[PDB]
Amino acid sequence: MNFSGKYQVQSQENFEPFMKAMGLPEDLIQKGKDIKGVSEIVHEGKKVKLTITYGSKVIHNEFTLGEECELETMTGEKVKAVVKMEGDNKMVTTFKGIKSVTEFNGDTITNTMTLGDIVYKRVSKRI
Ligand SMILES: CCCCCCCC/C=C\CCCCCCCC(=O)O
Ligand SMILES: CCCCCCCC/C=C\CCCCCCCC(=O)O
Repeated sequence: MNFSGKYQVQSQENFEPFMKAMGLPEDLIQKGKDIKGVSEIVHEGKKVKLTITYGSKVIHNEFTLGEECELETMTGEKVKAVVKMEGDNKMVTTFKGIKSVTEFNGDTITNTMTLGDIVYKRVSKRI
């Protein structure tokens, strides 16, 4: 039912603690929080690509469902991660030591990132 779609972020919880625990400068977050990022999901034969645009930068990625693929970080470091779907509105993806759960709906897309007791949730609407 749910396969590929355009979604736009409208709100996020927690910033300062999330970035601090990672390595993102508060300067960049402030500018990004006031800007509604963009999210585009491309579904092509089990191969789903995730695209995120920030201000004037476009980020494109590729991953295979039920298969561990190597993705680069914002620092250029190569990390291994396995993304798998659980079915309807439920998908389980874990990398290194962080738990990421994304709920897939035919109208809204929510992402859950937990690191160091920090809760990061992205709310996006269908467009
Ligand atoms: C898979 C890689 C995803 C990691 C990136 C997500 C973190 C977002 C970090 C910064 C977003 C803000 C960047 C926007 C460009 C700033 C504009 C400027 O250059 O002045
Ligand atoms: C925002 C990109 C950075 C993600 C960091 C985790 C690394 C895994 C990368 C790709 C596999 C994840 C794909 C499943 C989550 C989709 C979330 C969404 O639909 O908005």
